[PDB]
Amino acid sequence: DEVWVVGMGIVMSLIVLAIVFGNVLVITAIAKFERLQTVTNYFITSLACADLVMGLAVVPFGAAHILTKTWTFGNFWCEFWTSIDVLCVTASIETLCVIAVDRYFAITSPFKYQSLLTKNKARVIILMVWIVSGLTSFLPIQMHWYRATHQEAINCYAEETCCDFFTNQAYAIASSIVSFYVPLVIMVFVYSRVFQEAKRQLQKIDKSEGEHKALKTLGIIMGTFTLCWLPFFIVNIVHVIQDNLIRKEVYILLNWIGYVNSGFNPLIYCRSPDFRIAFQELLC
Ligand SMILES: CN[C@@H]1CCc2c(ccc(O)c2O)[C@H]1O
Repeated sequence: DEVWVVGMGIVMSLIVLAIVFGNVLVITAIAKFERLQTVTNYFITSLACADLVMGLAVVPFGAAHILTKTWTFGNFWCEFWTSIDVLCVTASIETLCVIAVDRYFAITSPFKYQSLLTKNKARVIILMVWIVSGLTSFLPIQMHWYRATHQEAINCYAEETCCDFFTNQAYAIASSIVSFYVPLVIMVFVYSRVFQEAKRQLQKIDKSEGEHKALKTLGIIMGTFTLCWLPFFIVNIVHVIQDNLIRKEVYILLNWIGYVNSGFNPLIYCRSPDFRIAFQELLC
């Protein structure tokens, strides 16, 4: 019906607009002002770059493919799109992992933070993260190593309209392990100790002078990442392990839920008063 196609297009355009506007302002504010060029603001720059690439490339063409129902572009041009999707998702999650580790290294070892993070080490860390993300998205896909053998997969591969995702078991497990689960475990172990230290400091202060803030901040941090990406990475292995228990539509919906996370990062991370002033003088 014409109601559905017009109605969904508005949402799929608002998502792109929100992502682009949110992720361009942070980059502009960091670049144009010498106050915010901190060693810990480069990771946010990399995260914003990944989110911007997602907004410019991943979302609009997927929306057009869904609305039109046929991939009018060539067969070559959409393997590039799939590789871009995987690369951007991996580089976005691993950047959050790196930010968490950097935050951990500053509280438990206050006397060594300035002498163990340096502007030279940040570049190396970012380059390693992006390289690791790049050797799990372009190399294994454009070499045609992930393709399945079942009849539907080949019958759809041999058509210039088909670009639906059919993946092998080993790739489906390895990609998920590299992208999500190891960063999830690392982030959990990192963020438990920060809460423990906050509790210790509060208890130490209370005795001498005589915590909703810690729970609220950690909830905002870890209830938007464990709720947006976890449901997808549980079915990403399930639909491969056991026959066809998972429908294609549920897979697609849980995938598009994960793209929305790219539009929330500036709100979660760029809330400091310095960022507020920087945004205020950029506009208005
Ligand atoms: C086209 N959508 C892709 C399909 C599979 C996949 C995604 C993201 C990270 C991964 O590690 C994946 O294996 C999704 O963004």
